[PDB]
Amino acid sequence: STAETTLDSFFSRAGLVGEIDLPLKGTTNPNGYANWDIDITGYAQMRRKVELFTYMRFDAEFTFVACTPTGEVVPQLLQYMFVPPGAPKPDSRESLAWQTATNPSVFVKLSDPPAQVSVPFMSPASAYQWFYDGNMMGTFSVRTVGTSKSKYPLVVRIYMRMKHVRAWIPRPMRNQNYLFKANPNYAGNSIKPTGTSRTAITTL
Amino acid sequence: NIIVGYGEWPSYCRFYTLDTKLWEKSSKGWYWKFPDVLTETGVFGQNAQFHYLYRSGFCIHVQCNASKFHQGALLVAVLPEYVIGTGADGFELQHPYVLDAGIPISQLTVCPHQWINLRTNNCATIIVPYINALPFDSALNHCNFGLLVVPISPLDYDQGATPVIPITITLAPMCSEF
Amino acid sequence: NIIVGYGEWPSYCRFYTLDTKLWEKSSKGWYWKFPDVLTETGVFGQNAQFHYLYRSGFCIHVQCNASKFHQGALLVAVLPEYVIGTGADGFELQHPYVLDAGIPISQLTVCPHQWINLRTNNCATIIVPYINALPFDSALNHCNFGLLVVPISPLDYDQGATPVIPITITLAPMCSEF
Amino acid sequence: NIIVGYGEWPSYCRFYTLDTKLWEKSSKGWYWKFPDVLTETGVFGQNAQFHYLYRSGFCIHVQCNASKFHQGALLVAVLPEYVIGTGADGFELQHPYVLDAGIPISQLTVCPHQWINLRTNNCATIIVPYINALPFDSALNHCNFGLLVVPISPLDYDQGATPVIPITITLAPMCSEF
Amino acid sequence: STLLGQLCGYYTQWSGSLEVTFMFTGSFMATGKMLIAYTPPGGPLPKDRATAMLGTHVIWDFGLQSSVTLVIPWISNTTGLVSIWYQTNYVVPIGAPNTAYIIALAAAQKNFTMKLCKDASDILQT
Repeated sequence: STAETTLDSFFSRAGLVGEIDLPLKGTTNPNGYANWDIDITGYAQMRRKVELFTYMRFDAEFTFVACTPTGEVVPQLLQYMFVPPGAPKPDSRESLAWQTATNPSVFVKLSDPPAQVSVPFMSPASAYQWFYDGNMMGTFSVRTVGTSKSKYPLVVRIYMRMKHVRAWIPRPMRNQNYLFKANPNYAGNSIKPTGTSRTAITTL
Repeated sequence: NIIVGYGEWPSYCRFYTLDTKLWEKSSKGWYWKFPDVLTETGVFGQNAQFHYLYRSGFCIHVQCNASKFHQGALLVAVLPEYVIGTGADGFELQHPYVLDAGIPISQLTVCPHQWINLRTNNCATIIVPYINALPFDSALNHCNFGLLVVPISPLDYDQGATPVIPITITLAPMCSEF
Repeated sequence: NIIVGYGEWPSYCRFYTLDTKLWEKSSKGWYWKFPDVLTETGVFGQNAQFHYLYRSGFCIHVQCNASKFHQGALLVAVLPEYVIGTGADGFELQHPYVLDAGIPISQLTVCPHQWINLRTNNCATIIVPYINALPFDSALNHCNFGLLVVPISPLDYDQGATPVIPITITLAPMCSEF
Repeated sequence: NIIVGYGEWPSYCRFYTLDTKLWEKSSKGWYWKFPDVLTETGVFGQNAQFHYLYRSGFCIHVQCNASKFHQGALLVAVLPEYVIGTGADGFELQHPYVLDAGIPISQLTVCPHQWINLRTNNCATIIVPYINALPFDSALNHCNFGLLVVPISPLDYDQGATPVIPITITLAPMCSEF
Repeated sequence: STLLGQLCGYYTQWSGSLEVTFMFTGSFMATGKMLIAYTPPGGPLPKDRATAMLGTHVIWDFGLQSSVTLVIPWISNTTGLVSIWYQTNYVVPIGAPNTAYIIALAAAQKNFTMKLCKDASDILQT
C-alpha cells in the first residue's frame, strides 16, 4: 500500500559496483594487489537516481564474489583489507600497510560463500552532498595471501546495497548526457529535447 | 502572494535595493548568487569578509512595473547549491532550456517558486531559511543558493510603447549571525 | 474633498451653473469676482440691485472631465478683497506669476484652496462664509472676494485626442440676507 | 587611589593601551589631547570621524614600574579647554614651568589630579565626565580637555641600573554617545 | 519662494524640523520609481544611486502613489542635502505623453521657533 515508492524501496537492491582483475601474466596489475576507491556510481544507473536530491545519508553493505575468468572455483586465500579515509594506502606487496591493525581485513577462501561486511556513515558533515558550489567513504584493497604469486587467474566483483536512506531538497532530473565525474558539464554544441517530437500540434 | 520556502521560517541556532534589469524582447534570463551578491555592500558586506563563520536567512521581493498593453510571464525560483556547467549585477543564461547546468527548466517548479504574469500581478515574494549540512560555513568561499528570473513567455507590445520593462530586486537579511 | 473656509460655516446675523471654460495648452488662468458674477442672474441678481444692504455666504463646486490619457494640475483658491494691479465669464490673468497684483503665486496656498490633479480627482469644493468689517455692505459697489483657477502644471496630451478640457463652475448662495 | 573629577560620574543625556613613554633623567613632561588621541584607533576612531555629534566620558589609568632603588615624582592632571600658547604619541613641554600657556605649574593642583611617588605607589586613576557649554559638539574640530604628566622631582638612580622608566597609559570610554 | 523663508528672514536664529511633499502630475497610465535621499550636515553628495541607497532614503512608486512626504530631522542656525535619483525608467503606453512634472511643497513642524527679530528688507516704498 504505497510502500513501493518510499526512498528505502527506491534504493533497495544490491548492484554491481566495481570489478578487479588479477591476471596470471600481463600488464593490468603486474603484482597481486589492487586498490578500489568506494563510489556508488560504479552502477551505471545510480548517478541520475541519487542526483534527484541534494543531501543524502545512508549506510552500505558490500559483498565480494571471486572466481576464475572461466568461472571455476579454486583453492585460494584472499585478504580484502579496508583502508579508512585519512589513512595511507598500500604501495606494493611488501608494504607495511597490509599488517596495520587499524585497517580491518577479512581473510576468506574462494571455496566459501561470498564475504559480507557493513560500513557506517563516514562523513564529517551531517550528510553527503552531490553538489557543492565552492564525499570520501574509504578504500578496499584486494590481494592474494602469500609471499609468492598465485597459480591461478582471478576476478573479484563487488556488490553494494544502501540501508537507512534519507534525503533532502529534491532537484530536477538530469536531461543531457554526462561528460565528467562530479561535474555538471554538458556538450553545449549538441543540446537535445527532453523527449520525442511530432509533426504538428493539431495531429496526434 | 508570499510563499515560505519549504514551510520553514528563518530562525537562530534593513532593505537593500539592487540596480534595475531591463527586460527586452530577446532576453533569456538572469541569475544571482548568495551571499556573494551582498558581500561588497554596506555593513553586511563588511561583516561577511571580516568574520569567519556566517549563517543567515533572507527575504526576496521582485517587482516590475509595466503598462496594461504589455504582456509576458516570468518564473522566479530559488535553487540551493546551484552549480553551473558549461557581483550585484548577476549573469545571463546562455542556454536557458537546460538552465545552464544540464537540467530541464520545465521541472524548476519543484523548488520554492513564484509566477509573474503581467496581466495578473507584478510582485513575487520568497522567504528562504538557512540550508547547509553544517551549522556554520564561510561567507567568502561557499555560495548557499541561487536566484533565477527567466521569461517563459516573451515580452510583447506594439510600436510606440516603451520597449524595456524594469525589474527591480530588493532583499532583506533575516536572523543573520556572524 | 470638501473644505470649509477658515473653519466657519455660513450663518445668519438653488444651483447656478455658469458657462464652460475651455482649458488649453497655453492657458494662463482666470478669475471671477463676487457677488458681481451673480448680479445679472435670476432672483438673486434682481435682489442684489433692488435692495440696499446685502449679506450672504457661498458654496462653490469646480469640476472638469478629461480622459485617462490627459495630464495637468490646477490650483483653486479664494482671496478676500482681491484688488487688481497693473460678469459671468471672468477675466484672464496677464501675469499669472505675480497674480496680476504683485504677490507670488507660490504662497497662494495660505488661503482656502484645493488642488485638481487629472490623474487623481476631478472635483473641488470650497465653502466661503461672510467676510467684512461691517455687518452689511452694498452689493453693487463692493466686491467681497475673488475666485482663482490657475494651471500650475500645463495640460498635455497626444495628437488625435481632444485638445480642450471643459471646466464648469456651479455655485449656490447660502444664508443670504437682503 | 581613584578620584572622580568634580565629584560627577559620567552619565547619559573596552580598554585601549597606548604606546609607552620612556621617563629619562632630563625629561620635561608630555601632554595628550582628547578625543583627538583616540580618533584614529578602532571602532571609536571610526565613529568619531563617521558621525556629526559626539559626547562621552573617560576613565584614565597611568602606571609605571620601577625598582626599589629608583626615585622621583610625577604630577598627573586634567585641564579642560587646554589652549597652548607660544596623535597617540602626544607632545613634549617646551617650558614646563609656565605649562606652555603662561600659567604656573604650582597651581595645577586645582584641577582633578593625582600624585605618583616611586617610593609609595605606581598607579593613578582619574574619571572625567563630559564638560561643555553645549550638549553635543564635533569630535574632529573641538578638543574637550588635555592630560598632563610632568615630573616635579627628577628621576635618579645609580650607575648600572636601568636608565629609563616605562610610563603606560590605558583608557576606556564611558557612556559614549554618537 | 516659501512663506517660511520669507517669515524667517525677519529674525536671526531658528531651529526645528521640516517636511517636504512631492506631487506627481503625470497621466494615469504612467509608471516608474524614484529614490529620494537625505544626507546629514557635513557629508558630501553621493556619487551614484547605490551610494545613496546606503542611507536615509525612500522609494517612490508613481503607480501606487501620487504624493510622498519626507520628514527632515533637526536643522539649526553646513546644511543637509536632498537629492532625487531615477530608480527605473519612465514606462508609458502608446498614446500618452512622454514627459511629466513634479511639484514640491515645503513647510515646518510644530517644534520650529524663531528669535531675535530683524527688519532686513529690500522692497522700496515709492
